[PDB]
Amino acid sequence: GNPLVYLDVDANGKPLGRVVLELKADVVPKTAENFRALCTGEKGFGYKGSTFHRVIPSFMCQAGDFTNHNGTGGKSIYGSRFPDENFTLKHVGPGVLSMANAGPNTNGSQFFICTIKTDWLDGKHVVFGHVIEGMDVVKKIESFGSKSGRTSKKIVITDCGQLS
Ligand SMILES: O=C(CN1C(=O)[C@@H]2[C@H]3CC[C@H](C3)[C@@H]2C1=O)NCc1ccc2c(c1)[C@H]1C[C@@H](N2)[C@H](O)CO1
Repeated sequence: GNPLVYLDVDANGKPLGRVVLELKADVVPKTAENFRALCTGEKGFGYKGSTFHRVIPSFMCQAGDFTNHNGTGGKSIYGSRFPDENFTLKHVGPGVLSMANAGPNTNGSQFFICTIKTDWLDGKHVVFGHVIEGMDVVKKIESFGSKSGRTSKKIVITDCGQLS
């Protein structure tokens, strides 16, 4: 089966709730495994204690830069970057979970959750899962962003892990 993982997210130290994500290991096993392991922290690094550093309302919420905390960093469980696995899954609507990148074959740990259909990203960003529950929490995160992407409170992944 596919992994279920979770992110517990706070704003300025106040809890927003839990986002539960299905990782599509049946379609993108390498990409799913990277995210899963970064949620559990089992490689010695991962998302716990890192931030949503760019949040654009009516677009997406971006996170995963646990090295630089500014959109320049992050790393994968495999190394500093890994190839685009495939583009089979598309950016079909709110709740799509997809890899940030710096061009072709530059996946690390940064990711985004869509708050709209972002189909102009199809074929360019690897989609590897979706929100199962806690879309309301994603909307709370979205409310602390701005058109520039700069957040108005510090949005932190206080805890994360695997449910199954
Ligand atoms: O944030 C972006 C660009 N970017 C956007 O501007 C749009 C926004 C709307 C949907 C998403 C977010 C989309 C997006 O990806 N690039 C930063 C980045 C991402 C991954 C990696 C790196 C840097 C580092 C480390 C590691 N991985 C590799 O070693 C490469 O260098």
